[PDB]
Amino acid sequence: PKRVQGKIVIEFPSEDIAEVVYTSVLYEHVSVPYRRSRVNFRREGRRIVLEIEANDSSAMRGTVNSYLRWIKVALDVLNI
Amino acid sequence: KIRAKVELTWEYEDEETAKAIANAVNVDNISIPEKLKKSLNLITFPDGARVVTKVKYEGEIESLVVALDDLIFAIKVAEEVLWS
Repeated sequence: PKRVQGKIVIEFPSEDIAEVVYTSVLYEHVSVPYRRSRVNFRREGRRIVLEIEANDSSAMRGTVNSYLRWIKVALDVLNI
Repeated sequence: KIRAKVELTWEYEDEETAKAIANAVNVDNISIPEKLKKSLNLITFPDGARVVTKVKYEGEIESLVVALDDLIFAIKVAEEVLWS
């Protein structure tokens, strides 16, 4: 499946939500000892920029799943 | 809730595998349901030897998370059949 490049951009309603979600997803990314395949991501204002570079489809599905679901949890709690 | 511009690219050997997969995903694939297909702009297509996927989303991440989870899974079952 050669290389699996993937770019995800998520624009959040506030500049604060983007920080809170970044800060919570960061702490995971900074850990995540098992390294499925490279995922450098940064916060650009209200937006979050994710840039996965994976080895197979399982690695892609896994990375994308984790990172967006972490965003989901962060957003869920953030609006409770 | 959110706006989401997503772009996935999958490198392959030849031009015919990229196509075999993009056809396998675009036509009669069941991993992604019709409701999610009819939700936001999902575009799967070959580009020589890579199978480019682009999505433009607006809504809650729940539907986004699932749409991609389902699509990469759909490419996965596609490579799994091709290479058997």
